[PDB]
Amino acid sequence: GGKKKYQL
Amino acid sequence: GSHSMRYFDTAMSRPGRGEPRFISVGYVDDTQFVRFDSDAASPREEPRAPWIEQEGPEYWDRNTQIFKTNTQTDRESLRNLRGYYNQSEAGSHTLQSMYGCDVGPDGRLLRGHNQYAYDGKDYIALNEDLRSWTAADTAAQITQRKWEAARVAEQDRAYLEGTCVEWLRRYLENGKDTLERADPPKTHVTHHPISDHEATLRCWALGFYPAEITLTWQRDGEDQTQDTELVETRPAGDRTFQKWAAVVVPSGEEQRYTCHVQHEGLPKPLTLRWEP
Amino acid sequence: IQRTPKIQVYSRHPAENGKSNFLNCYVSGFHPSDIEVDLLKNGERIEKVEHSDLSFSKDWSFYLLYYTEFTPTEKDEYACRVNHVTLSQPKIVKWDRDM
Repeated sequence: GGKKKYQL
Repeated sequence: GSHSMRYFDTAMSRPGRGEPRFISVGYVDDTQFVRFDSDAASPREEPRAPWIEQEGPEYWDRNTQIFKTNTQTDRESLRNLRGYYNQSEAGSHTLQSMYGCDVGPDGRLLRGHNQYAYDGKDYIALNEDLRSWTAADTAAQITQRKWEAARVAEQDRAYLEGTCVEWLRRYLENGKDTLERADPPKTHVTHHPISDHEATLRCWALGFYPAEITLTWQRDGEDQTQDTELVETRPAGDRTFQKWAAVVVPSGEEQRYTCHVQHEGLPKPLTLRWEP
Repeated sequence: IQRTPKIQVYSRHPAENGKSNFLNCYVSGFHPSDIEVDLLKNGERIEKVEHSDLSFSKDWSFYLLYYTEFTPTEKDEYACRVNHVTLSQPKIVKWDRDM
């Protein structure tokens, strides 16, 4: 299951 | 420990040729099980291993959405990164990320991972505590300050300790016939005369899974690390791997050399020698 | 930074003249990801050439496996032609049955 990524 | 789940994301800008391409591939150990490519005619999360196909419609939908949203997030990240480095809008750049967990044989979290690299250089990483960050430079410190402020580590930690470990455990169960099976290497030693004076002894390991392996040559029981030529472990195309290690030996001295093979699919490590 | 591709041309199963097999060209250790690889049969590009989904190693360098079905013979010469930004002209590695 994928992870929600956050803006760098 | 014995298993790991990992996602390998690559976002690459291409000014003048559209929006940055984003691709994410998911792995359980050395078995790819999914891929998402923003360049696919219809980008969606797609099975790359038989055991994930059985997962329902809502699984694919949820992950497809996670990946489309990550495509956008990584596009905005590349914009921000260009600014952090005072780079022009003309160049091409790459933002990569690897995230996932490692679990022990009992399936308990050994450790979590969430790191990024910009243009091939490490940029920022979630520390093993799953609570703090290590930024590689002043641009990464900006990302760190933003992440600290938004309490991002807490989100990644919750994902790494919960969701990731749980999916990994489910995947391992659904694909136990292959994922839980280590295939030992088929080994042999070949001999190729170089001249009247020397010959190469190449020790082969074929058809093994997982990729992890150690091949070493010893002359008289002494490791020949500096004199051994080692090729990078390579994929055969059938899930298995191959690797060889070679040593140039004086003619007539081949028997003083032994090849040692360690692989998890082997109960006891092997020792082989050229057998004429 | 830029890293040049390491290239390995080999077959899936040990080569046996006349027996169907798979010609593989594995490129790895490179950066950035753009790369062009051609599997060649006697200098000519093979058309039915598939490849793995782009991924990378622990050190961030990319790797790709290009492959095609092929039936080795003693007369046919096979090779991999690779072009990447770190290379002036394409690099050609000939398949060595013992490599």
